[PDB]
Amino acid sequence: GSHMTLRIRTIARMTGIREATLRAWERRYGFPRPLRSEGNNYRVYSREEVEAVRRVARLIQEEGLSVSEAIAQVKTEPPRE
Repeated sequence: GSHMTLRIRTIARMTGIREATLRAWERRYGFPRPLRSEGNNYRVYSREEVEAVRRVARLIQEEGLSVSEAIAQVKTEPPRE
């Protein structure tokens, strides 16, 4: 009982071009935050990270500042279903 967790490989798959930004963020801020599980070369992630990330990534196609902006935004405005 709980949602399917996937890897940055899946999050990147959305357009590929994000992977340069996803791997950057790993050292640039830590978003999406790797869930505390198995995987060394690969990290695990939920749909709640993907929701924000998939937004941030498309937001980056509008200006790119959304790297720091939409991260700092989702840090101050966390998700709630």
